[PDB]
Amino acid sequence: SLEIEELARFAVDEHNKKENALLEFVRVVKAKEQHQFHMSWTWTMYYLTLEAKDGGKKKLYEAKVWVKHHPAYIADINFKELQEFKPV
Amino acid sequence: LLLDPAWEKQQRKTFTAWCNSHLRKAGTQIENIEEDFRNGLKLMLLLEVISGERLPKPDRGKMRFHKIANVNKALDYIASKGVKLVSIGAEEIVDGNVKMTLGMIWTIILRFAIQDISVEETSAKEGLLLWCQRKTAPYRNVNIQNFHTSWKDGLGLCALIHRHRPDLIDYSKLNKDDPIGNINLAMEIAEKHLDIPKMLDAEDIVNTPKPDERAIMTYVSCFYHAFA
Repeated sequence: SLEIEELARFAVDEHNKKENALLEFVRVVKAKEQHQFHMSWTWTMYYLTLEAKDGGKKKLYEAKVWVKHHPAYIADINFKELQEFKPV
Repeated sequence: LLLDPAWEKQQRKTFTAWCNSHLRKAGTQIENIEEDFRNGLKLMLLLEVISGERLPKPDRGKMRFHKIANVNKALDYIASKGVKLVSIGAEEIVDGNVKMTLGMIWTIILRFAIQDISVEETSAKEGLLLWCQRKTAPYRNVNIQNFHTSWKDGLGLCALIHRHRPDLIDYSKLNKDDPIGNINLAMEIAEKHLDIPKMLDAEDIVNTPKPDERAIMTYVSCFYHAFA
């Protein structure tokens, strides 16, 4: 949906910030989800295969995005972290 | 781990993270606190960042005597700020004495993050504890008596956040049953919204009967400075 796409866009923007890069998000190719449920925390680890332009050249990347929810956290929807971003 | 090594692990994690919370401002970091101050370079830089004062020129020479000269510049500077250095020598820091290195970093945290705290005419560690007690007084599921067991269930940290920034946290959703989750919540909120890096390992805090109080005071002092 919007959400898997939003996470892939987050991944590209976080990579661009971390690596001083100008990758342009094209699309999500595929997504795998792993879910955990602790007492209050619930976690999804997203394994995102995405296409992004590197100086106009379309390339494939795998991004690992960790999305953590707690019902007491009210400033944002959740906490999101880019863990890994690599060409594939 | 238990006792002294368990507290050493906690001090290594928290003191490294505290040092990094300052060194990032100067465009650098340490990784291994047992190694990364031995040459004195990042120790002198840490002191410049936290003091806003200029120290003598660091020596980038590779020999033990260059490194002893750098660490002596750091210790001379700390002594100049009214700190009575007991059982700390430059040679032992350069030679990688872990316990003395941690003791030196604690002396720096105490002098520059805690000593000048003044709350209701109460100074330093006792002023910080009084502040924590005042801020958390109305939270009946919190009882701040110390800088160790009182913080283990994460509610004290979450209450400090709610007390100042109720836009960030719905305290009503919390209870004592998930101490690891509660510490992680406080740390995630503080890192994202309060510019306080994560400095505790929640599992280590919860699983140690008495956590290290120097590490807890270090982290709690960051909340004091954020909210002061």
